[PDB]
Amino acid sequence: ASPFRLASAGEISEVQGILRTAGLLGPEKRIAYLGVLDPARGAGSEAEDRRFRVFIHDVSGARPQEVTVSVTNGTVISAVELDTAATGELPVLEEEFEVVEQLLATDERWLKALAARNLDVSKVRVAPLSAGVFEYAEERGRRILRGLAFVQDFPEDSAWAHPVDGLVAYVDVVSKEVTRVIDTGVFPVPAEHGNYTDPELTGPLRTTQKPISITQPEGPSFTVTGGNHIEWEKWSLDVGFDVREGVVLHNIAFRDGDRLRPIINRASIAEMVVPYGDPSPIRSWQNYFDTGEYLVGQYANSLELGCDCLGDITYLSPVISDAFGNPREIRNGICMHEEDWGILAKHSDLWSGINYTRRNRRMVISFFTTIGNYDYGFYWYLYLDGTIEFEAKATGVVFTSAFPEGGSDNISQLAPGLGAPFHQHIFSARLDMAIDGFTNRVEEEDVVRQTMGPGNERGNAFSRKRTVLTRESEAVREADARTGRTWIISNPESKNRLNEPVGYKLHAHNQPTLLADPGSSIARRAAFATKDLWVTRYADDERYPTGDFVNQHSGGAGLPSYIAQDRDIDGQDIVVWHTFGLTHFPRVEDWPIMPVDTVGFKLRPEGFFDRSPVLDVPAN
Amino acid sequence: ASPFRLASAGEISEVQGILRTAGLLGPEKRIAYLGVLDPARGAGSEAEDRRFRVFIHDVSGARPQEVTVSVTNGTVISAVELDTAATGELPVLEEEFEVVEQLLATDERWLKALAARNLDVSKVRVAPLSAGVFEYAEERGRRILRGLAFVQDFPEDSAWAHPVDGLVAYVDVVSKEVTRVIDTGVFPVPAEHGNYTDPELTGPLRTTQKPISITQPEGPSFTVTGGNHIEWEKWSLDVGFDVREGVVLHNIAFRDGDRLRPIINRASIAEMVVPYGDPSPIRSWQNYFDTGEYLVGQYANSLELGCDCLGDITYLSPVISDAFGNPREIRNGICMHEEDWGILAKHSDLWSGINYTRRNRRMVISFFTTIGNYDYGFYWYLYLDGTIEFEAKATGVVFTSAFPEGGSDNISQLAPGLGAPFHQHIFSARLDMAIDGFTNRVEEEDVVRQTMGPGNERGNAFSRKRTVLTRESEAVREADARTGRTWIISNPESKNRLNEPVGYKLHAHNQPTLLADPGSSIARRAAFATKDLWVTRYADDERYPTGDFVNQHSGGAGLPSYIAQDRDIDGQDIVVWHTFGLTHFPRVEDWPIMPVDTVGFKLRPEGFFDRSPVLDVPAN
Ligand SMILES: [Cu+2]
Ligand SMILES: [Cu+2]
Repeated sequence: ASPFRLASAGEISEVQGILRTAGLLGPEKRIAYLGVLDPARGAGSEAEDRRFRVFIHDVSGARPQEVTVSVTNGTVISAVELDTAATGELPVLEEEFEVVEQLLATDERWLKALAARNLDVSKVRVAPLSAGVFEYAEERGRRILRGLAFVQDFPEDSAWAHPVDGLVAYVDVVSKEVTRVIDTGVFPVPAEHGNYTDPELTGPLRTTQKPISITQPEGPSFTVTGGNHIEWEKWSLDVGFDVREGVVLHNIAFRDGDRLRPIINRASIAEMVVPYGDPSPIRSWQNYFDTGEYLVGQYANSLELGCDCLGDITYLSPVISDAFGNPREIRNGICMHEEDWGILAKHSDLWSGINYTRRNRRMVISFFTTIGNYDYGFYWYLYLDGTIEFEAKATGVVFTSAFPEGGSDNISQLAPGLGAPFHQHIFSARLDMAIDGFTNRVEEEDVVRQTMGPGNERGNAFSRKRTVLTRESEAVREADARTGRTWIISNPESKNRLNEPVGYKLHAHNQPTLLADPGSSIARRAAFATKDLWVTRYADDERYPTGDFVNQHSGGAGLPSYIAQDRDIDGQDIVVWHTFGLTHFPRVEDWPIMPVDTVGFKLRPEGFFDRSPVLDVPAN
Repeated sequence: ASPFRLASAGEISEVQGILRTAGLLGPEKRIAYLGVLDPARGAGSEAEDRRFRVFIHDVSGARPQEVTVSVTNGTVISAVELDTAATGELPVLEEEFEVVEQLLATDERWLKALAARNLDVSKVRVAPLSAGVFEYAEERGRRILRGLAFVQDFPEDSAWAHPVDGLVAYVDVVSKEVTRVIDTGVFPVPAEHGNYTDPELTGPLRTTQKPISITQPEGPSFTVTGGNHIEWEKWSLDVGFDVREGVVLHNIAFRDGDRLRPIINRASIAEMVVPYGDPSPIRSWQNYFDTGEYLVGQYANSLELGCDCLGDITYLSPVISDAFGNPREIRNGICMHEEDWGILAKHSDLWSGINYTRRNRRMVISFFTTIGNYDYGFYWYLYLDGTIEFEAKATGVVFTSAFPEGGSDNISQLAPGLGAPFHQHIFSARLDMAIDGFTNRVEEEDVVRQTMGPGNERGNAFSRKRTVLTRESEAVREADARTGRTWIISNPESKNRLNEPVGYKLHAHNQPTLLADPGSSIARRAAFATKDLWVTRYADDERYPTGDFVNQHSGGAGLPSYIAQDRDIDGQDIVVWHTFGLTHFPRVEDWPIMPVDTVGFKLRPEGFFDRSPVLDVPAN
């Protein structure tokens, strides 16, 4: 039916069959990435043509391939061999993570390092992390993972409490070789346990928390049709899911009167990077591109009712491919529900004697993923008043290290001898805009202070200025909280009743962007993270701010490459890329398990409607 | 019992009796302000002495007085005559707002202005606004109000939709004379009505919203004793109420194990100013000091259950004095309840096999007030993890004007010919700190970027720096969102188990501060609003950032004067004053009644605890 429906188990199995038939999926092949492609711009095919893009890895060392197939037609549209040393390695395979600890367990260098620390190899867990790109020439064209050790005292023990500092190893997960073992010296391994379910640490559980019952007697106010099409309080959209990006929102539109007005064609978190700021050689290479290197959707959690999602929840169970092309369901991976959101509008008028109060509510679409020690929640909200918001929730267990005897300028102490390297969690939201259609433009709006004098004799006046970003070369912007800087996306060809172009205003949190030196590997690989806002001309192959292949890939692809085309963005099909994130200096309160910290952004209508769009909300 | 208990109707009746018998409350006297005084530093003296502070106005022109009485002993502790021309006029009386429209009704100049516009004087409402201090020497020492006109077509009509621009009058509310009527020219009066309950405008009401039921089968998890003492999930505090500041939180403390640890001695919104940025002479003088000039607590609304506050609500009905000393109860003026706040902490560990999820909740204490056209909600939040937060919700009807032909750089258009002058809503949160006691200090923390080179070969390192504010002369700080600037309040004499001073970190939203020219009257009268954070040494008489008598004060009062003392704040009894607000360029969406917009701040524990304080929270 709808070309925006979720991929089905059948479609995935069919893709597997098409690839096998084409001789592209033999025993040595593995699917590193598989996802359905969005319909092309404009009414092309007389009907729908469901296409899937796949990244195929070869465990024998042969070059991988990027393939696009039409599941509808049963054909391979294109198949290209990839030169990874140039364009990037494919995302890490879940099966390659296990390899690291296994290989190191029998490596003489690794064993000697553990022995020097009096550690039992059988109790040493190894965190298999992405390698990035540095000065190791032998790594070019190879699939490498770097391992950091943590001691697990017993089966249910939290290894993160026992980091083994001064040690790191590099492993080629295809040839199954340990390329390097670096030991910079022994550090005491923190002894205190971080078992947050241990009664001795938690103490008696409080019994003071009375129940909060949230229910909907007549069911939810939103409807779900076609499996993933949502209709709620005038909003209309399709909830998609991609193994790389996770939840993706399509065709966000608002029913204004008798017309369905588009606002955002596609909204997603196109990349997420977690750069560490500890200069120690043991972790100075540490940078997680959770989305681009690991694929966050793949690790989405099954959400439990009453615990993860409270109230009347409607679940979606997206299907993804496993390493062999077989479909795998992520049961209850997406939660959908509406929640009360306090007061919407209120006024008690003396002159008219009318007292008016209305309540607000929001539609929530979310999922939670786990990448090693961290767990991130991705939340999208739609409000009655037309506001759209995204919120990321960061929790889990902080990545640890030893805490240096003489303190540290890049690590904080969580417990005796236990340290937490400073780092950031930076996201990139890709917003393929469609304010009342595809003809859009972006204006940077700053508050303008005025000088006391002629025409402003009392010095109370203040104004605002808007600068249209006309070409991609002028569209790489930075925040300016001091001047209340925001960015407005409007449609110069669609005006409200007051003859002004309709628009939506993006309000950022103005948190610090990437802190790394501009000459670092990470500043180049995560270039998008160095600026708050980027605007590009829409293009089918410009999907991620870091390009298609992020794993062990240097600069050269992504946003910097796209912007160079210097295309016209003044009243055209454009895409907004907003960078936002948290800078983390772990506190003692973040140990042994950290309470949620959040960050996000929102867009509010700006002259999009002819008056408040919530005057028809009942008193209830 | 508790010296922090809410005032009783009887205590107010006692003050009235005391003043009366003392001959301080004659027929010409009016109580402009009345509130109970907080206990002085140190209460080692058994049995407190309930004292009340009172501002007495005289309608015959006689000198006003500031009186302090003891309801415990039934005596007048002090009574001092005020020289308003020097120290400022008393707050505006509710009965004075009425005289403006009434007086103008029979003034020839006013009638001539209305006749030229063909407006029925009986239909013209006049907004009685504070006057401030400008170039009118004859106003020094006199109580003046400036009036702006709005047409009300019928009893239930919203006059705000029909502003009468080009006209303004000044009135002496004591001598009851119209000192001036300024008519700069006729402007069309906007014709469209803004009646949000008129089916003609709202259209058919939605029938799509299903109910959301929030209940607590076993009641709330918090306990209320002594009338206003709250105990909830380890938190302890007293909820007070003042006619000027509104809800005030006292003795906020956290039960950590066996110790009841203080965090903040007193928290309140000590001032809220709404400066307008329209250079027109009709409004260039407009600046509302809602707290200081009008007294926000006085206009607190009676909150309806299931309407203003949903769920299991526990109300407090504070009592205030009327203009004659009579007790007046504000039925259900304060809402108190706890609400679910999503995920608190979550981690699914591969190695231990332990999947952990805990939910969060917050304690809410709030009230809503109405000042003419606007309505503001003040919300204080206490979270399980120790976070303290404040949030202001701004709604109501936008103050209007005509929208000039040709447009405007200082007014936005809401409807045909209807304008909305630009303005700001700036709050000042006075936080009398008590981090583990009164010996505190403040440090400004900035993120520090590092250059690639020796000791940072990969250029990935980044750090932080903290600067102690030692004297008041260096305690006037500005925000720096780009460098992630925050402020930490710590106790240098109380250290956590890691030998680090315990503390709390204030996170600001970094919204723009006062925009007016530095030499403007408003910049001098609301100097607190020009900088984000101020730190002062505690003093009994330093209550408001704008001084005790804000109305028609020439400027420089409050914070600027306090800071000038240049006292030692490095490890002393200090007070933090945080400025935060919204800069409003009204959108079409804000008309005819505006959807809530918010702003606030929060403080999070920073090494205050020895580990996460929510490990004892049950799974449920
Ligand atoms: Cu973190
Ligand atoms: Cu406003």
